[PDB]
Amino acid sequence: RRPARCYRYCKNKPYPKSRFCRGVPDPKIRIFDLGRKKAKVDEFPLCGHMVSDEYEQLSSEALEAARICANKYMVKSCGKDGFHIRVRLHPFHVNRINKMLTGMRGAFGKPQGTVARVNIGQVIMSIRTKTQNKEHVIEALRRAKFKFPGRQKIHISKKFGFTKFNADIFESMLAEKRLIPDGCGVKYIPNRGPLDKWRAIH
Amino acid sequence: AKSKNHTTHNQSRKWHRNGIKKPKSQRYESLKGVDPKFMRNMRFAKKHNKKGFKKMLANNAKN
Amino acid sequence: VNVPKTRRTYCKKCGRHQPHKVTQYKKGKDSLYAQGKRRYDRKQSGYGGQTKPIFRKKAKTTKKIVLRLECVDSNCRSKRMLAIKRCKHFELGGDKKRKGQV
Amino acid sequence: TNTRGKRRGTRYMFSRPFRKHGAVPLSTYMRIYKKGDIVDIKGMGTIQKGMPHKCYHGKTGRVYNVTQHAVGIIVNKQLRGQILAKRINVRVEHIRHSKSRDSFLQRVKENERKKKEAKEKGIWVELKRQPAQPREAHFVRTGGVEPQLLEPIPYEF
RNA sequence: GCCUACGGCCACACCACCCUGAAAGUGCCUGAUCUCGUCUGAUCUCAGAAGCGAUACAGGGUCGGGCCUGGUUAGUACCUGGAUGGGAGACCGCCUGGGAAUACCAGGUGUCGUAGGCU
RNA sequence: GAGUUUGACUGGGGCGGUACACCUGUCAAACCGUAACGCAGGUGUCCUAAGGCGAGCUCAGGGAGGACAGAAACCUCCCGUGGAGCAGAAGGGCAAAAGCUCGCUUGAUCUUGAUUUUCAGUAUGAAUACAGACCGUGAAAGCGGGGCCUCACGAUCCUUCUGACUUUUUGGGUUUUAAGCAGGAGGUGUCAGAAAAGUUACCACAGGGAUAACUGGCUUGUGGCGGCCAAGCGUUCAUAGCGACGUCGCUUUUUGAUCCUUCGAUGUCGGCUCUUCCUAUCAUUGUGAAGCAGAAUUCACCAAGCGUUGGAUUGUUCACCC
RNA sequence: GAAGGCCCGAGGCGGGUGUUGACGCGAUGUGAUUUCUGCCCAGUGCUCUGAGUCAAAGUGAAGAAAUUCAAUGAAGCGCGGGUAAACGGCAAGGUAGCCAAAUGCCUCGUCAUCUAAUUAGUGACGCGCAUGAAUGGA
RNA sequence: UGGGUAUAGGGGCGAAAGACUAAUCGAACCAUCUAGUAGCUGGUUCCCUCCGAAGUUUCCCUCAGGAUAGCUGGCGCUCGUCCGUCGCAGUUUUAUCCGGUAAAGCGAAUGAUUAGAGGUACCUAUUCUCAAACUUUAAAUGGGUAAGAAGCCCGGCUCGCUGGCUUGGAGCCGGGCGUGGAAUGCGAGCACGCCUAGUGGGCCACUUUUGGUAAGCAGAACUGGCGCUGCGGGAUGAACCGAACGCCGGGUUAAGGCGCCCGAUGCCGACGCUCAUCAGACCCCAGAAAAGGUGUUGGUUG
Ligand SMILES: [Mg+2]
Ligand SMILES: [Mg+2]
Ligand SMILES: [Mg+2]
Ligand SMILES: [Mg+2]
Ligand SMILES: [Mg+2]
Ligand SMILES: [Mg+2]
Ligand SMILES: [Mg+2]
Ligand SMILES: [Mg+2]
Ligand SMILES: [Mg+2]
Ligand SMILES: [Mg+2]
Ligand SMILES: [Mg+2]
Ligand SMILES: [Mg+2]
Ligand SMILES: [Mg+2]
Ligand SMILES: [Mg+2]
Ligand SMILES: [Mg+2]
Ligand SMILES: [Mg+2]
Ligand SMILES: [Mg+2]
Ligand SMILES: [Mg+2]
Ligand SMILES: [Mg+2]
Ligand SMILES: [Mg+2]
Ligand SMILES: [Mg+2]
Ligand SMILES: [Mg+2]
Ligand SMILES: [Mg+2]
Ligand SMILES: [Mg+2]
Ligand SMILES: [Mg+2]
Ligand SMILES: [Mg+2]
Ligand SMILES: [Mg+2]
Ligand SMILES: [Mg+2]
Ligand SMILES: [Mg+2]
Ligand SMILES: [Mg+2]
Ligand SMILES: [Mg+2]
Ligand SMILES: [Mg+2]
Ligand SMILES: [Mg+2]
Ligand SMILES: [Mg+2]
Ligand SMILES: [Mg+2]
Ligand SMILES: [Mg+2]
Ligand SMILES: [Mg+2]
Ligand SMILES: [Mg+2]
Ligand SMILES: [Zn+2]
Repeated sequence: RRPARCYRYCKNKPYPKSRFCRGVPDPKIRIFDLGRKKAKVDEFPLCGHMVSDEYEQLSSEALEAARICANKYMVKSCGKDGFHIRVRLHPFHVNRINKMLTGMRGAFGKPQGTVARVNIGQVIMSIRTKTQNKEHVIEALRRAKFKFPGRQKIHISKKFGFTKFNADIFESMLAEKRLIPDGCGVKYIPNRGPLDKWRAIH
Repeated sequence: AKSKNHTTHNQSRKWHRNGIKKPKSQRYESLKGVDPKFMRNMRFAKKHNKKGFKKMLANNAKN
Repeated sequence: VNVPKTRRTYCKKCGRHQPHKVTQYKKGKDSLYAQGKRRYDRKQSGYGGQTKPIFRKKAKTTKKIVLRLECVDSNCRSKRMLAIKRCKHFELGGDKKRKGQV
Repeated sequence: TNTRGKRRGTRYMFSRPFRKHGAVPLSTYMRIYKKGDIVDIKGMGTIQKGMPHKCYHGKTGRVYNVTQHAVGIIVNKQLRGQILAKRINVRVEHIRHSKSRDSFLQRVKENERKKKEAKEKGIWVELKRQPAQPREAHFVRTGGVEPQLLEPIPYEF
């Protein structure tokens, strides 16, 4: 295919696979969660993200290659069931390609591939694991940067795993029955529902 | 031998060259498109308006 | 398109609604002594060939159906052309449509 | 090139608001529109009859003709360099009374009342509206407590 | 305090469930001779007043759903105008002004007019 | 044999397509407007009701049920904001409606003018709101002069039909005929509306770099060339030599795209001849590295000083072989 | 077969072939000899027959007449037959032959030969892009 | 092969090449019709003063062209022309409407989409990522109207329309009331009168934006600019920055500069950074990336 230099910038409007854009091939990346996904929230407290710094288009080919490069290092350094990689960029923007060139007469091209439009400060790939595996996530996410264009920086989030709550408050909300784990994440329990649900918790 | 299709580039300058002019507001605007039944009775109100000219002079004297 | 053979429409000579017998309008043979026909024949006489254009690029696949109304009153018997929209199939007798059938 | 349809591009313009569908409320038909009053124009998709064109949506004009459940409006329409007084006929479901005109007629009723009440008292009151003037001088008490010191916060991720 | 008939605004009025309801009213309820209408007096129209508050209806309740209002998100995102600003670029900062919306949190939950009527 | 014709748009032209008359969504950057051979579609119809009015009724789907009967037949109940339907494309609108069903109907009729939209604010087409008749419907208020709204269509001339009248038919009169007035239709889809097959290298003229083929210029998809990351190959050992999945560049010795220069002309392929230049070095000079024992070879560095041949076939550059 | 074929010509008892007469004149195709010359008459064209369309004139009918209507109704067309050494094709499905050809796109086909080396040449092979029999084959 | 004869222009003649027919032949030559026509090239003659464009709309067998609207000029004319009042505006303010773009949302509808959990393949509660032809929400900028005498107030009249009833409605008459009823600037009006040339090939830039890998590419919105325009600056150059122009003197600046070319730091300028065996040297703008360095200098967390 063409090099990623041709479809790196978000130059057109988002062109998703819809009833009007038919004939789109299947994306290269199909699995977004790797490792031990069916793990409790207390299993993997630490989480690290691959935050982007460019407003560009990451190809599904680069999303799959960076997924394998990060998985092959977490398996070799943290075991096959000691992490959970979640790719947080689904390729929805379809790329078009013109015919193998009467030159520009009817130049609207046919679908070529799919990219994921990333924003400045948006997470690309997230890895949660034990706290002592902090340096392994930084290196696993660093090796996957070379499989991506542009500039990305590795950030260790203050949240507890893949949840949206800080690690400092997570322990307190668990004791107060405000957070209950449901598989990979937790459910926020407000005080604004029927009281029967409150009796079931306690 | 293609050419340009549509352009409104220099048209705002041409429009404001002499200024966008609104029609001069005239008292007693034109009564075109009004209800014909309404126009019939309004013509009869003005046709027989002089019939009460004597009562108008009498009532003005009371003031 | 199906229209009945009897209408109760306004009769212009009677000045009121009257029962009318609805038919279809036919052109009729052209008079050999019409003014435009008399000068067309004189212009075509002699040498020179065809003098008037001959239309070739026909595009219409239908025609406006013209209904020849006629008041059934024996005293009036006035006709009036009533044209309807274009249609491929047009029937005057026909029969009323039924909703629940097979 | 685009199509010249009458309702081309009116997907959201003539559509009804969210949870505002259904029959038209009755007070819309109970409002009196005399000749010469300033009314707004806003097409309503519930009633397709007497619907104003997409150019007059959001426009404003005065009423010159009044018929059964329909009025005539003299709307200004700038085409190129000639603002044109358009005499359009729209039904009452697409018009509302301009509150700007009613707010001015209330200022006249008060202006005529103030200058009449001031003449009976001999005082002179003002009627002309004045823009927001620069704030006059004033004292600001600290209340004993010092002002809260602010400073830029450090950058976090 | 409450109930009718007609309403205006059209969820703060809706929905689920639970509790309670004087008096009148409303409804249920009782019949099919006439009016009228159905396959069938269930509905509809008509005739009536033995029975009760079951339901409808009204009021109240629910750490109720929704809805409504406000806070928060947030001067965040976005944006007018400006620069011989930065950067290879992608884009970003500043100047001048304008300024959001979810999640989250809190509060509220019909109201008004006309006429007649009950405590 | 004579005369004439052999549309236009067009990333040259032709072929294809119709972007040529119209409609929906979007493009379009929150009034309207806004282009491309932009995107996704529709149109030359259909309807005596699928028009008009009134009345009753409520849909899609789901749950629970009920002989045959089942995942789908029909009957019943409950839930059901429309998730159905409304002739068609799409959008909008729509629930005791605009849907479904039923019974009465022909406002899809006869007229004058005004207005809206495309607009030059011309015409047509299609719409809006009245008024004067004559009707339909409902108990009535009302509603209706076509389709819920946005598309579904046609000048002059000519023919034909209908209607009207102190209308003409020429010195008068009568009857035929012809003409006229007014309103329809017969159609121009290149859809504001000529009557229209080619070919030309035997070609001609007016021109055009508004416009193609040859160079140059921008661009580098493609071609060529070179990095980065390290799965893996290298018996073992990621990097001696390699480099998958990815990714970043460079070059103008490929081709394409574009049409800026030249059509009152820049001679256009190859070969021959001849000079100079570039290095992304094949050989020679000086080195580093090895999966360098020697020999041979491979990788890399300083480096274009010097050299890179003779022939068969092919016009060929390009290949192939001696 | 001359009252003709062919052709000239504005025109005639015009003129050419023709001072001619089928062993002649006129119009075409193929192209010495040798050797063969296949199939298709549907299409187009030519030609040959006697059972719907069919002008003017003429006849009949209606009408004051103009006019209208009707019957009759030439050639030609249509229908039918023949014809391909007619155009052509292979309605018939390329026969005999020939060939990578002056004809083969793929292609510098494959094989042999020719040279140290051959996109050339020759001899062969032929589902031959798209050979082929008087559009003549060998 | 000479001579004598025959055939003449849409004709002749041709063992056929469209050959030949007086250096002329895919239709000779001569004169006339004829100054044939040309939406196509070329050219179009003295000075000065003043004003000054358009490459866009609609229609056209149009797309190298016209018609039409716009922009232009001329000719005026109706008034105003101290305050005051009419009237005017590519602008604010106030008041009140309009919209569905950015952003946002999809634990909300439609559509797309990831992973577990709970109850019994579904079902409930969560979770990841999105829309241009999706949307509950929703700006900024932007569009419309209004901000008085053509009004207000009091008292009557006309009507054949309207009707339980002067009941509406509209028109008319008399009288009374400037504090002209936002800021600012400004002379307006005559369908911006009447006639009207040129133009109807544009091009470029900020932002927005479509096709395209991209383009000194193609196609739009808005404003400015170039074309029609010289001047200072960017060495240089139609568009960039500054600023637009009668002929001069003095002064002061803009953008940009001040080692020398080259006017200006020939300041005892300030603080740091940087050594490059391809150093670097400033809008448009005229060569760099990913990735590296125990070169050097800062900072951050351990
Ligand atoms: Mg043009
Ligand atoms: Mg076009
Ligand atoms: Mg004749
Ligand atoms: Mg469209
Ligand atoms: Mg609640
Ligand atoms: Mg809120
Ligand atoms: Mg000719
Ligand atoms: Mg053309
Ligand atoms: Mg718009
Ligand atoms: Mg009427
Ligand atoms: Mg050019
Ligand atoms: Mg490449
Ligand atoms: Mg690779
Ligand atoms: Mg080198
Ligand atoms: Mg040689
Ligand atoms: Mg032959
Ligand atoms: Mg035959
Ligand atoms: Mg054979
Ligand atoms: Mg040789
Ligand atoms: Mg051979
Ligand atoms: Mg034969
Ligand atoms: Mg001789
Ligand atoms: Mg002659
Ligand atoms: Mg020739
Ligand atoms: Mg001057
Ligand atoms: Mg211009
Ligand atoms: Mg020219
Ligand atoms: Mg002009
Ligand atoms: Mg013109
Ligand atoms: Mg021109
Ligand atoms: Mg451009
Ligand atoms: Mg161009
Ligand atoms: Mg020019
Ligand atoms: Mg100028
Ligand atoms: Mg420069
Ligand atoms: Mg000076
Ligand atoms: Mg200088
Ligand atoms: Mg390296
Ligand atoms: Zn009659």
